[PDB]
Amino acid sequence: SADHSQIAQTKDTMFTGYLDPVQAKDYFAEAEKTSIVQRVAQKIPMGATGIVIPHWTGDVSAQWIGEGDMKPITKGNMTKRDVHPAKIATIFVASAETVRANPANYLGTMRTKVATAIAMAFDNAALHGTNAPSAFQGYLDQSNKTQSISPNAYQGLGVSGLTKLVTDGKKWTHTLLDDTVEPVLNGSVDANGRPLFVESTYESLTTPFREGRILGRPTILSDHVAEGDVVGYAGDFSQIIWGQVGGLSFDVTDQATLNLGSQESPNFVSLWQHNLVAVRVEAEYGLLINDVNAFVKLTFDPVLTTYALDLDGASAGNFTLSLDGKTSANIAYNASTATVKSAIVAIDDGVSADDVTVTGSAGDYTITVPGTLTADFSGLTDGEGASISVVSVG
Amino acid sequence: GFSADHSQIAQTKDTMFTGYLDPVQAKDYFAEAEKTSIVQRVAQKIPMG
Amino acid sequence: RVEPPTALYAEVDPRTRKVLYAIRAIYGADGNEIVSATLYLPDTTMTWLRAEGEWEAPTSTPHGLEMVPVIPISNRTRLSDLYGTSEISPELRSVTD
Repeated sequence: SADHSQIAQTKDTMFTGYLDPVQAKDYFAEAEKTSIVQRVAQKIPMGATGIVIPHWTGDVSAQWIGEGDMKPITKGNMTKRDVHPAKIATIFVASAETVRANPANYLGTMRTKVATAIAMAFDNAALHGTNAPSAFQGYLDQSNKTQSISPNAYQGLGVSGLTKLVTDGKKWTHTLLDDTVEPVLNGSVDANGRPLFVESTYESLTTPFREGRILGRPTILSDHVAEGDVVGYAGDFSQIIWGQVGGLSFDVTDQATLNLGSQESPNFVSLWQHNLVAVRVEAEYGLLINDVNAFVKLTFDPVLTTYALDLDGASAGNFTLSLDGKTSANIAYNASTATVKSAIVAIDDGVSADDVTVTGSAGDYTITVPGTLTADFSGLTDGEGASISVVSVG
Repeated sequence: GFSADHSQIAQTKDTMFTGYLDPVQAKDYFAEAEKTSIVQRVAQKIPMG
Repeated sequence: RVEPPTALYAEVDPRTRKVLYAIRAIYGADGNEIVSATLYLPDTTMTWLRAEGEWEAPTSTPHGLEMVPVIPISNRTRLSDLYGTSEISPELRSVTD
């Protein structure tokens, strides 16, 4: 076996003084991060086959008729979607001497730390796209609505933000806030400079940070929701389902063999022939957000939103844009980046060429705009995968 | 008959019902009987280590 | 009748300590070919002969018990000793050699 190994453990420098009577506990330990998605979203019964969600779709209809005017005919309709659980895993490995000594209960510590990491890997694949498996459907950062909260959280959430949900016919049922949000609640004041969300002597925490309600909706806190521009979310959290195929599972051995390199660059080692002991960890999860449009991203200051737009190689017909619900002119299937830019800046709401930016090529565009942009491809005549979505970058 | 999606009529062939109207699985009525060695029938077995 | 573990073997349910099922295997006088075998299940017991190189059709008898008619005597050093350790202990083996 090696020593001071970059992957294994061999009475490594970590364990200097492990036996000493002067070693106390970590008085500065930080509490474990739970998932929050597994706490806000509806848990669904799930299995290795995946599951089918049926939904109705048919516009069933009736007509007013005069006496003896013979009646109309109608037909219902319905559709199928399905969800398959993805799988998440890791291995950790140590010398049998390390397993015998169990210094600082490293084995027990390691089991609980990898359990948090697997929960956070699920959570960060649902709130954001980060390393997400192919089998998950949607993540909340896709949502194409944003709201600045910072100058006054009440005007931010209950008025300006809530408008963006109800205009699309979406409900508001919860809000989810990062710890970093708190100063904006404390700083939300009336014109006399008295804070809104706390009682008159200012003894206690502001009510949303007691997990109290805002405007009838419950508030959920977290240590770890914020990434990039985004400090939290609001929306219809009834639209999310998730599920799990059996418990977080540990299996252990010293008999087996591990590749310490890639499958194409193998570097095999026997666990047995070096007397290493290894732990396998697995869990298996499904997720579906039924409507990505049913949320609002929360940000401190206002921000631009970036969209990727692809026309599926369609060589005929004209699409059109709509921004905050106001329509552009119609636009050709091969329009230049400058032609798309001028067609956006022409929208009557007061957009301007210092805010709007467009880059890419014919049928393949990136757009930056201060609003909820949408597109209609029904006027194209040579393709059907034509689509628009929000994109986020480092 | 009518198209497999007809607008006036709901039919068992319609794509709409494809999740429900599956054929039921059954025993293999044609399953072949397993072979056996003929040598182990005719030859006297001798006890061996 | 008592039988040794060199001629009868029995599976145990580790949930309940109940014997699941058991097999008796009669080696012939040569000590290398099984000339008859008997299977004890919970509901019934049944036996194959193995003259002429392959199993004859099994004879069978029910017994109506809730459980298989095999009981393990075991040596038991500890409560942890779930199958029973040999009395020729590893320290006594070492001083014999």
